[PDB]
Amino acid sequence: AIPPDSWQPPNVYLETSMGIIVLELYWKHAPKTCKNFAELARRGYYNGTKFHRIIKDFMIQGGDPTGTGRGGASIYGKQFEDELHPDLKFTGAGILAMANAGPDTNGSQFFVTLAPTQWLDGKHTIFGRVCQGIGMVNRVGMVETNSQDRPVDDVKIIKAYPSG
Amino acid sequence: XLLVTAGLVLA
Ligand code: NA
Repeated sequence: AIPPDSWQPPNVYLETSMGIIVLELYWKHAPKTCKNFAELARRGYYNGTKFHRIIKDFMIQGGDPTGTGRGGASIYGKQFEDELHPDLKFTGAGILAMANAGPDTNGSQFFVTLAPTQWLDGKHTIFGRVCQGIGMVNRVGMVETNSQDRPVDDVKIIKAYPSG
Repeated sequence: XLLVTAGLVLA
């Protein structure tokens, strides 16, 4: 069924165990990706999940309800296409983008960058950024991780939701 | 290394 294109909540909030992150979405550049992320949030799909992979000065990765890094699914019934733009580049911290497993394999997993990551340009859909809470994101990026880059203490998304 | 994958994580 998928929400109508008219539904464009400007924000998605992540209430994490370390505080709230306010994301703002790039609806014009990445309409399908924004719809997916906002709708999964609205459904509660991300509630009680964790950032399963964090690498200092790189990014924080989450969005897999199994927590394995292997799972997650979109609202489209299949993995969906990239929405790439040369003029949206990984120029700094706070950028919201899709994790994937190759071209046009978007599901539910996403990441927020901790620094510039331009080697990812053209390979991951950029679909928003942090408007408020970058200080939190910066701190989350520093958490101790194991040899698999999994945080040793869970960093949970307690709740996620779009603007009402 | 520095990827953000989903299934086969690389160095
Ligand atoms: Na449409």
